[PDB]
Amino acid sequence: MKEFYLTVEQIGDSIFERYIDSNGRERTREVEYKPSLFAHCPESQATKYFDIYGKPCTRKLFANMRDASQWIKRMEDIGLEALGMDDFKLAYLSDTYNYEIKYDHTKIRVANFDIEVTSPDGFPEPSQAKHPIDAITHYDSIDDRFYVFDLLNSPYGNVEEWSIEIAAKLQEQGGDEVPSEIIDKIIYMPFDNEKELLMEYLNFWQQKTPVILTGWNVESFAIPYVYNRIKNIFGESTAKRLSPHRKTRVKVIENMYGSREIITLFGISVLDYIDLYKKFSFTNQPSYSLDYISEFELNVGKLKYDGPISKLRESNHQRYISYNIIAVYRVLQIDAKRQFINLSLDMGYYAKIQIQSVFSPIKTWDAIIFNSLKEQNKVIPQGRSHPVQPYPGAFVKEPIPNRYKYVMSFDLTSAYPSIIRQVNISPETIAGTFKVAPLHDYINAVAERPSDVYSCSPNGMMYYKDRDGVVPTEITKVFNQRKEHKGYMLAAQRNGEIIKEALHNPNLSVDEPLDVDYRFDFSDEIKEKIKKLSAKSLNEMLFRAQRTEVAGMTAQINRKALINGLAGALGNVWFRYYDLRNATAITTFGQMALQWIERKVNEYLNEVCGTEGEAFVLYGDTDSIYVSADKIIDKVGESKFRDTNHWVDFLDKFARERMEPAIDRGFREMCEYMNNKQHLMFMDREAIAGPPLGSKGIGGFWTGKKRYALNVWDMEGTRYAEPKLKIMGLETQKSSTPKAVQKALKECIRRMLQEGEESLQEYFKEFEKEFRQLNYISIASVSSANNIAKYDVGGFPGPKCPFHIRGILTYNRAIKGNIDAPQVVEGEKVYVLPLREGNPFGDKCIAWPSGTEITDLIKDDVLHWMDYTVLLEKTFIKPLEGFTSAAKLDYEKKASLFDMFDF
DNA sequence: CATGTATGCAGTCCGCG
DNA sequence: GCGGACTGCGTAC
Ligand SMILES: [Ca+2]
Ligand SMILES: [Ca+2]
Ligand SMILES: [Ca+2]
Ligand SMILES: [Ca+2]
Ligand SMILES: [Ca+2]
Repeated sequence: MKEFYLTVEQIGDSIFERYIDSNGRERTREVEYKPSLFAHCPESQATKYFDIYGKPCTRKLFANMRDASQWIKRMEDIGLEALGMDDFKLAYLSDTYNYEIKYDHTKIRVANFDIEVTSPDGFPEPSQAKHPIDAITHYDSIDDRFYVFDLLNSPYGNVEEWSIEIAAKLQEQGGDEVPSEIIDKIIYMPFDNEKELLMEYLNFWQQKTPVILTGWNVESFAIPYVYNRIKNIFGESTAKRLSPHRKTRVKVIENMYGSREIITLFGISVLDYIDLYKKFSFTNQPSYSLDYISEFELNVGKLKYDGPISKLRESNHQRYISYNIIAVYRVLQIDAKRQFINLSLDMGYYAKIQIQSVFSPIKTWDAIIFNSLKEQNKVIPQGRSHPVQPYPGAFVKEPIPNRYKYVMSFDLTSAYPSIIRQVNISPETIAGTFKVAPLHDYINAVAERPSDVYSCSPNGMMYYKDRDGVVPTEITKVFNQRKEHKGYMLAAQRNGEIIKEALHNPNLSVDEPLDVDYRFDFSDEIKEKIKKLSAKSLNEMLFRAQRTEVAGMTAQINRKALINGLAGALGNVWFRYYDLRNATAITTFGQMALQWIERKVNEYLNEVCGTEGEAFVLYGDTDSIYVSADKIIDKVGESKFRDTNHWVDFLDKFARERMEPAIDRGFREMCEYMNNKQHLMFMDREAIAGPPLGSKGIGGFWTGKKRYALNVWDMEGTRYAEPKLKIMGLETQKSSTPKAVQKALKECIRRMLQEGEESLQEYFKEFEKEFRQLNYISIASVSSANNIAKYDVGGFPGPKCPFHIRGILTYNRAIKGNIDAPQVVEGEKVYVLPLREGNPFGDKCIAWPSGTEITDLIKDDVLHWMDYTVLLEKTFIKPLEGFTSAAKLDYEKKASLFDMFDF
C-alpha cells in the first residue's frame, strides 16, 4: 500500500512523524529536516524556481530549521522578501508525500474517551485536578472495544464492582439499558486505588496511542484533568507520557475567578467533538450538553438519575459507570450519523495538513495552494502585515413588507467560487485596472465596456483570460467534489419522498427493505417494488435514505463552506494571499450580477405577460431573486388547475423551459460585457411556493430584509409529499427564542400560509389560554454568557449591563455560599426568565446554565415568581405582531359594527 | 495563533413642562 | 412610558 502520515510535529530542529508504512504498520520517526526558502535573484542567474509573478528565485538550503528561521529575521532586518513555506512541517509533508494521499482509516487509531470525577465541593477544575479520577471509558477504533477503568476505593466512598448483567437490563427493570450492540465490546477493569488505575491507563495508552483523540469536551475537561491529575500524583514527566514524543505545551487562559488551561499533546491530533459539531453541523443549539445534543441528533432519551452528580457514585455506582460508558458511545453514534471524523480525515489528507488544522480554512488553503504551486516549481510569497480594513460585501434588496401569494425563487450555484472562476481572480492573474463607472451604469449596461482584452469585475480589476490561476484551479477541484456529494444528497432526498408517498398505502405483508443505493434516484423497477412493501420495510428504507441524505449534507455543505471560505480569506489580513482588490472584485461582481439579472427578469416577464413596467422581482439577497408569480398564474387563470400539484407542475415547467433560458441569455450577455474567461453564472430555480389550491392560505410573507416565510411545494427539484415551510430570520429560526414559542410561532405561520386568518386566530386564542401551563424550560429565552465579569460590580449590575447578564448576576447572588449549585461558565449559554416585581431575588430577571433544570434550592421561587405576562408579550406576541402586520392580517379579531349582534 | 459582509431586533441610556 | 441613538446577538448570505 502507499504510505501516509498520521501526525507531524516540529520540535526544535526535528520533525517527529507518526505514519503508516507500505506494509500498513504504524511507525514513528525523527527527521533532522533540511528546509528550503527562497530569495529573489537577478535574471542573469539561471534557476528552475520562479515566484508566482514569474520573477526568478534562488533556493536557500538550510542545515536546520533554526537556521532557516534566523535567516527569515535577517531578511526582514535587511528589508527583503523571504519567500517559501515558513511552516516547515507543511514543507516536510509536501516533500515526504509528493503524490495524492490515499489513506486507509482502518489503520488510523481513533480514540473516544470520557472521565468521571466525584467532587463534593463544586465543579472539578482541571487546572487544580484536586479530586480522584474515578472512572474512564476509552473506546479504541482499531480494537472496536470500550476499555472501562473503574475505581472501587476512593476517599469519597468504597463501592462494589459494576455489573454488566444489570447494565444490560431495561431501565424499567432497574437496569441501565447499556445498548445490547456494545455489551460484548466492553472490557471492564476494576481498580482498588487510583494510582494503579492511572499507571495502568498510561501503560494502556502507550500500547494504544491515539492518533485522532476525540470525545465530548475532551479539550477543556477530560484531557487537562487527566494530564494535571497525573502530574500531581506522579510528577510532570509522567504526565508527559500522554504525548508519544513526551512533549506538551500548557496554555493558561485567564478566566479571572478562577482560571483554566488547554494542554497541547505533541504527536496527537485532538478533535474535540463539540468543536467538530459547532464547525460542521450548521446548527445553532441552545445547549451543548451531550444529553441535549444526543436527544437532538438521535432521539434518545436523557440519561436519568436521582440526586446530584456528586452523590451518584456513592448512591448508585452501578448507574454511574453505565452512564460513563453510554456517554462515550453516544458520541460514536452521533459520528456514525454526521461523519465529521471522516470529513476531517478527508480534508486533512487532501490539504496535507495536521488533521486538527481542518478547523482553520486559512491553514487548509495555504497548504492546498502551496502544494499546487510547488508542483510547478513555483515559489510562494512571504506573508506580510496588513491593517484591518472594512470592505464592501453583498447587495440585499429592500422588500415591500407584504403577503406574497405565489413565489418562485432562483439563486446562483456556488456564487462566489463561480465568480472567482468566471472572472479568473487569483493573486497571479492580475492584469491591471480600468477606470470604474458607478455600479448602476454597469447594472443598466450604459457604462463603457471595461476591456476587450482582459476579464473584468466592476470594481475596476482586470485579469488574464488566457492562463490559469492557482485560486481558480484549486477552488474548482473542491467545488467539483462539493457538486458530486450534493448530487448524492438531493437524490437521497428525492428517494425519501418516494418512500413517504408509498407509506400512505403500506402492504400487509412480511418482507425485507430493498438493497438499494440511496445516493441515486430509484429506477422504475425499484419504485414498483416499493409500492408493494410493508410499513416496516418502508420505514427502515426511509431511515436509510435519510441517513444517506445526512451523510451527503455533511460532505457537500462543508466543502461549500471551504470554497466560500477561500473567497472570505482573501479579505483576512493573516491570509498569505490577502488582497482587497481580489476580495472586492468578487463582492462587487456579485452585486452587479444580482441587480443585472433583476432587470433582465423584470424585462422578460413583462414581455411574456404582455405588460410593461411591472415589478416581478420582489426581493433578493447576494445571489438570489424572489419572483412574484401571481401574474403568471393569473394569465392562465386559477380555474384551469386540477389541484395544487397541477399549478406546481406548471410553474416548475415555466421556470425550467422559459425563465431559466432567459436568465442564461441575460448572464451570457453580462459575461461578454465583462469579457470574462468562462460563463459560470448558473441561476437555477430554488423554491416553488404558494397556498394550497382553494384554501385561504396567504402563501408567503416578508417583514423586511432577511426575514420571510414561504409555503414550499418543490425545493431544488424535490417535490415534497407534504408542503414544507421555508422560514428565514424569523424568531422560529433563532436559538434565543424559547422552544415552545418557536413551535407556536411556526404553527401560527403554517396556519397563515396554508389556511388563512381565521385559522391563525383560533390557534392564537388557544395558545394564549394555555401559555401558563407550559414547562418553564420550554418558555425560557436563551442567551450566550459573554463578558459576565465586565458588568459584575460587587455581585450587582454595572452600567449598560445586558438583560441576560443581569439574570446571571441575580443567579450568582441566589446560589451564594452554596457549593453544590452549578456555576454559569463564561461564554456558555443560559436560560433566561423575567421575574415579577417584589420577588425575593431582588431583580427583574434570572438566568441559569442552559440544558439543565435550575438548582432545587431556588427552582420553587423561580416557578412562583416567573413573569408569564412579560414572557408572552416579549417572546411571542411582539414577533407575531411583526409577522401579521407585514402580512396585513390580525391574530385577534378586530372590533367591528358586527359586535352589536348576537352570533 | 489567523474565512468574509449585511442586517433586524432587544436591550440600556437618555430626553422629555 | 415611548422612541431615537447606540450596541450585542443571532442570523442570512
Ligand atoms: Ca459524566
Ligand atoms: Ca447560491
Ligand atoms: Ca403499497
Ligand atoms: Ca442564495
Ligand atoms: Ca441551486
